Amino acid sequence: SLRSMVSDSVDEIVDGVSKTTAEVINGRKSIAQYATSLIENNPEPDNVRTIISQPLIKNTFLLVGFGLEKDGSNINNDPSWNPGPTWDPRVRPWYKDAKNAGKLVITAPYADSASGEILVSVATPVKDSATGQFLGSIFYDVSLAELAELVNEVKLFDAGYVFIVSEDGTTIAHPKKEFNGKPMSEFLGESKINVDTHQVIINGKPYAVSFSDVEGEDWYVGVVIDEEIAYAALDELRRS
Amino acid sequence: SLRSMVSDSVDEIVDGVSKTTAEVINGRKSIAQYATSLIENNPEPDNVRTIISQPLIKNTFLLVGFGLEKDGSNINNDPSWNPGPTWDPRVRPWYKDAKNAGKLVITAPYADSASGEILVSVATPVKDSATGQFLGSIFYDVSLAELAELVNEVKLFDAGYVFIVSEDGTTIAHPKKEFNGKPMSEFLGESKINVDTHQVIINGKPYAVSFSDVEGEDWYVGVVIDEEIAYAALDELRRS
Ligand SMILES: [Mg+2]
Ligand SMILES: [Mg+2]
Repeated sequence: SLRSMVSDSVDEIVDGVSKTTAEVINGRKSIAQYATSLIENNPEPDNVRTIISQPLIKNTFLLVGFGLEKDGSNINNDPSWNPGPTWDPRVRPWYKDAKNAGKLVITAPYADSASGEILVSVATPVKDSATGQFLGSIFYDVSLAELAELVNEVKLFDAGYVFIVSEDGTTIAHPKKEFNGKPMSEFLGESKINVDTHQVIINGKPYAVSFSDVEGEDWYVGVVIDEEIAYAALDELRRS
Repeated sequence: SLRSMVSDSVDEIVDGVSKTTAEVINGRKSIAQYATSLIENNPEPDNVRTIISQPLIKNTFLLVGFGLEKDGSNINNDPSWNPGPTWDPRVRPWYKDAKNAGKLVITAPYADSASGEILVSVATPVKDSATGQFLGSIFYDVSLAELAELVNEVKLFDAGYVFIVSEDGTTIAHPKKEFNGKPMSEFLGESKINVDTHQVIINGKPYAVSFSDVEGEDWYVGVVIDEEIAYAALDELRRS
């Protein structure tokens, strides 16, 4: 039926998007781990700068920086980036999340020190190759705007969008940047994830909403699809 | 209509797959360029090995090797790889293509020196940082079998298959590897690319063929579709 067709298509769209999203995030983590491994091999300042200032790194991340435990100094790849004169990398979420985990992690969303923009960072600790002593942490900042734009390149009957959330409904990435880091209830009017496709009313209008898990993080992708438009589009695909 | 649906589907297969193929290939080129730039920064052999032997590089490409202009020595990332005593990288197509171009290129298909398998390589020149002098070339081998599998992940409901050709009709990747590096006429019976959906007769039977360009290489994604199968499957979808 039309309803079963709409429901099955919505299931398929969000399942597909969760696969693409996992690949995007894994690609970012793989680049970050590669750069980190090269830094661990030789963490001399000149080498660090070479590694993090190449086009691949500049294009993949908003900003990359290596903060040192010994003195709270840092080397980063943006001479203009200014978090203020008292900034200490050692007290930042990316630094402590990497130190505490002892391995690559992605932070929860947080506010950038310089811009106030909500982002997440891939974060990695750096160990002495001989002794295993913790030397500091590296962050690789991920634009949530670019992430939302990327995940929304899928065909969604020309009226609908894809978003990403944590297990607890915190918005990781939404086409409207204002929602990043905010509870998904601000745009959905539901606060708990219901994975299975279901109806959500926004401003008197019905939408189909569905979620799918993202492999490698506790995240989920969600879709919000105009029900009127989807039904009409598929009815045209059926009757005529 | 059913007719419009089938014709639109053929167009959408090649358009969508040419976009995803561009993304994948561009990602792999960007990794090759990054490794190349780090090698140019410090081409000492142990540093080169460190750069090319990390899992990111080993998982992205079949094999990576840097051939030197001075003596035809090489540094590669497979200790199980031995090219024989007289193998000279300076006479190989990846080497000459990179030297001629003076920039990152992807080779036409050629036979691997060790395995004989038809493949392509991402290939880059390496310059001396101080003098600008050509030091040699690096290859990053790409599996055509893997590429064929990748472009065929798209839903085709057993109606056909997807393939890749270059501008001159040379097969880059076909599900049946025997066609790789051979003229596409061996499986299509036509040699000239017509991008617009058109009918071809293969063994007395008509098929729909269409192409879409890949941004970044002189490549096209092609599809062959049995409309007898497509029409039946899309009619089933229409009434589901
Ligand atoms: Mg999933
Ligand atoms: Mg092209």
